[PDB]
Amino acid sequence: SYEIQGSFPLVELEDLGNKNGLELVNLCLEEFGAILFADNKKLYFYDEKSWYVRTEKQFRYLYNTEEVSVDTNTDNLKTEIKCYGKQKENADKLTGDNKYMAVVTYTSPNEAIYGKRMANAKSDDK
Amino acid sequence: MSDLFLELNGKVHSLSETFPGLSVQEVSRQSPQLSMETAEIAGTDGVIPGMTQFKPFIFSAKCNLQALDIPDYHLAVREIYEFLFQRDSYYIWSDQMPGIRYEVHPKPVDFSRESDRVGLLTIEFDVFKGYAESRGTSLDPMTFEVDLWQMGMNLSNRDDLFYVFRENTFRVYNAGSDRVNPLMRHELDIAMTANGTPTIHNLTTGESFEYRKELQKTDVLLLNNIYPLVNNRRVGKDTNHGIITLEKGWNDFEIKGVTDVTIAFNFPFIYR
Repeated sequence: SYEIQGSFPLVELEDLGNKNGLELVNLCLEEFGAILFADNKKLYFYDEKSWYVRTEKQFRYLYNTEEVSVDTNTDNLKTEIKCYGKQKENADKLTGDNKYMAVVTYTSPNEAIYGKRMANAKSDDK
Repeated sequence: MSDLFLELNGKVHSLSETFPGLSVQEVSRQSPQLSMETAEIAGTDGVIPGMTQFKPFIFSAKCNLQALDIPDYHLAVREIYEFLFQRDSYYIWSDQMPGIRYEVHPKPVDFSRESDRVGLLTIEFDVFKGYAESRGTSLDPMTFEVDLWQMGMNLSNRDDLFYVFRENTFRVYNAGSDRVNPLMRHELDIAMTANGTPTIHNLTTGESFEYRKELQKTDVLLLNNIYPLVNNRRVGKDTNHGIITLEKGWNDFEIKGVTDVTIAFNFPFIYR
């Protein structure tokens, strides 16, 4: 049995089905951004707001912690991206970005701290 | 003469009194175990030391048992083994320095049977906290009632040592051998009752604790260890998560933001 506790957006999907229960549950978690916790055979699906509960317990250095480690990676630090929408019917007859009705370049504000770091273009044809 | 007093499960026993045949010959303590981490840099001389710590040390008491006969010897051995080895730590002290006690766990010992009724032994106790402490807390009347000698002067006779204050600026005397720090799992309680928005400043150590809500005289703010409570409720989200530590000797405290303040410090002294 399943229970839902929270608010989630609508997601458009193609030919849903032909999968086991766990695959569909993982798909739900990845798409709707839910968090799954199971009371034995009863699966509760929360959102970020209703999952975490604030507590007065705290982690203090030299008091109840021994080794603290932070791993930081900046191999994928990108602040600019170019994306293309669907493809026009007269794609062969057209040239350049005119092949797509939707072409947009997004630049994050964090560029002001890191400069322009543009990544490989991603294409969504839907 | 000498004796060893053991406080356990809320009762105080004398080692020479619980077992009539046992007599404590000599009492001694190990030196503080200074542990240090050293890092070596290639191309440079010497080492760089990390933050020092104090490992658990050993309090030793050499004694002898003079039983009436062989069955008495075996019975006394069993009784001593049953009494000494409990599953929880207990406090010990000696008549030579009655004002200072150690919270210890028993160590393995071996009876050296010399004759049919005489056996020498050396009871060792692990002081696992790495320090000694006074027989009571600062607010405990027992602490300043038995004996306490510091730099050749007796603290049990000083009349200027107070730990309950009614003003906004005052001085608190920590008579221990080092700084009291709740982050080091030390015991330190601060109880306050006032009106307004409290703010406590330790100018000697330059520390500060502030509570960002109005307070009333019937509301008691208690800082114990690393947790502040208001009427026995954790309210850490409404504070600055400040920790107040007491340095050696006199610490100058300033209270701001409240009036009609009554503040009490309850903590035991720490001796190396």
